[PDB]
This record gives sequence, C-alpha cells and structure tokens, in this order.
Amino acid sequence: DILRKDLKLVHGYPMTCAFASNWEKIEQFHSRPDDIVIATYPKSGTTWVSEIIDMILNDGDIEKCKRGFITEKVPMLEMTLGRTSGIEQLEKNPSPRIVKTHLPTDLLPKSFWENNCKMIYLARNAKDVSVSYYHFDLMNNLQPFPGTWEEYLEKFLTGKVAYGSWFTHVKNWWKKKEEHPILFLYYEDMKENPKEEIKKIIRFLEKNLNDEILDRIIHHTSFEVMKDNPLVNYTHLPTTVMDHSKSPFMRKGTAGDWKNYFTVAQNEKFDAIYETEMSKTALQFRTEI
Ligand SMILES: Nc1ncnc2c1ncn2[C@@H]1O[C@H](COP(=O)(O)O)[C@@H](OP(=O)(O)O)[C@H]1O
Ligand SMILES: Oc1ccc(/C=C/c2cc(O)cc(O)c2)cc1
Repeated sequence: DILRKDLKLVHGYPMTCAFASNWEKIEQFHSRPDDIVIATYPKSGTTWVSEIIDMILNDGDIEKCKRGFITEKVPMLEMTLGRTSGIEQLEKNPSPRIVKTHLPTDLLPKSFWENNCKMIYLARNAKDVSVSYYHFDLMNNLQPFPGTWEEYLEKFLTGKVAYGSWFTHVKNWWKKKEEHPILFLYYEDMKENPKEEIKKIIRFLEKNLNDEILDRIIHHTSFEVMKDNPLVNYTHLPTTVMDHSKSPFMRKGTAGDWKNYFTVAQNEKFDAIYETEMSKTALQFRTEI
C-alpha cells in the first residue's frame, strides 16, 4: 500500500510516498506565534536538537522530558500514515509547540512566516548526510529500497531522494537568514562543542539556564545516552514502519563516519559536484572534527 513505494512529486520535490497525499492539509496548517520550528535536511540531527530544545523549554527537567515519546513531544509536521498524523498531534500540543520538519523553505506552510515563528535550521555535511540517509532507507520501510551504496550515492547527488537536493535545501534556507528569525547551526559544531552550541540556542529562545542545568542537558542529549533512551531512539515505531535490525535509527552519531563508506573514486567525484554547487556560497561545512 504505502510501504516501499516510489517517491511522488509535491510541488516539484520528490517526497516519501506516504507523506505526499492530501498535501493541502500541510499547506493550510495553522501555526501559533510561539511555535518553534526545527528544520533540517533529512538525517542532519533533527531528533538530537529536538530533545535539546525540549530540555531547554522545560528548564532542564528530565522527568518533564519523559512525558511522552519523541513523536508526541516534537511531531513531524509533514508526517501522515491509520500513527496519528504530525498535524493532528501538533493540534493536541500545548504552546510553545516544537515542530520538526524537513521541508524546503518553499514548501513550508506560509503561516509560519506570517506568524514570525522562530526557527532553528540545522545543517550537516553532505557526505555524512548521504551515508546516514542511505542507511535510513534500509530500515525505514516507507522509503524506496535504496539499492547498493553506489547506486544510492548517485541518486543523492542528483537530488532524486525524498525532499530533493541537499544542495538546494541548504542554500535556500541560508538565503532566508537575513529576512526571518532563524538560527543557523551545524551538526559538526554541536558534536565538537555542545556546551557553546546549546548556549546559542538558549539565548535565541531568550532563556536563562545555569551551568548545572547546562551540563545535565549536555549529558542527557549525548549520543551515548540518547541511543539507549527508548523515548527518543525510534524503537517505539511499529516494526513494519522501521525495522531497526536493518540499521538502527541511532546508528553512529559521528562526524566523519562517511569515510568508512566512500571509496576514494566516489570521494573525488563527490568533491567535484560539491565544488560546482557550493563554491559561490559562503557556507564552509566540516566533514570531520
Ligand atoms: N544525541 C545525538 N548526538 C549525535 N548525533 C545524533 C544524536 N541523536 C541522533 N543523532 C544522529 O542524527 C542522525 C539522524 O538525524 P535525524 O533525527 O535528522 O533523522 C543520525 O546520524 P547517523 O545515521 O550518522 O548515526 C543519528 O544517529
Ligand atoms: O510514525 C512515524 C513518525 C515519523 C516517521 C519519519 C519518517 C521520515 C521520512 C522521511 O522521508 C525522512 C525522514 O527523515 C523521516 C515515520 C513514521
């Protein structure tokens, strides 16, 4: 029915088959002014930063952060599956709501701009993203079968994956920085110095948290702890939807993991495409820490 189906176009972007229907519901979504959007290209650290922000908004209270599974606390806007949809769950949530999305800026519901909602756009280097997303498709049965790693990389590089080109996603979101309240963050900076990155989020949300709380947030949101937290590690989803025996959702949590899968030849070809796409932009991603 929806499982292992081909991607469908939605306003020019390839999309997970299940999510591509009744798209008008997404377009008409009603945001609230104090909604906080977490936006990322797939596999860029959405779940990671979702749990960070939840801790922040709950003043570092761990028991509060345990009130529900991640899909209820921080729903994915565009998700639909008979699981309650992301929008239905968002309609049930108290303000300030945290909203996760992978949508290109052009597909984000216009209400979010009209309400001046704050947004955190997190970006991750395209090499680790390709590898994370490949493995994700092995386990996430809503996605097309990715094929071999070599076939998948070619599709990733041409933007023939759900949510389209990493290049376009990152560059278009970056253009929206000057005109809207958006915090731009990088997965590699968060891995390298979570204290300083988390501090950037706390100031952006106009919050005031002491250093004891800050350390507890850092500890509670580290890969080692989150991987074994059943409220955030996606083991709560039906086996039919995500089969973690093919790849766990909390897979490696490393910057540089891409090196383990890219051949030198693949690397040189990637780099050439990357240069063509990205040389004119003032973004400098790190591929290792
Ligand atoms: N606490 C944490 N620290 C670092 N990376 C984390 C994390 N929690 C999740 N991730 C990583 O974020 C990626 C998934 O992102 P998203 O939530 O946007 O789908 C995965 O990368 P890997 O597949 O490289 O391990 C996942 O392991
Ligand atoms: O109940 C569910 C809750 C969430 C999900 C997430 C799906 C998903 C789909 C994508 O194309 C990209 C992605 O990064 C995640 C699926 C089922």
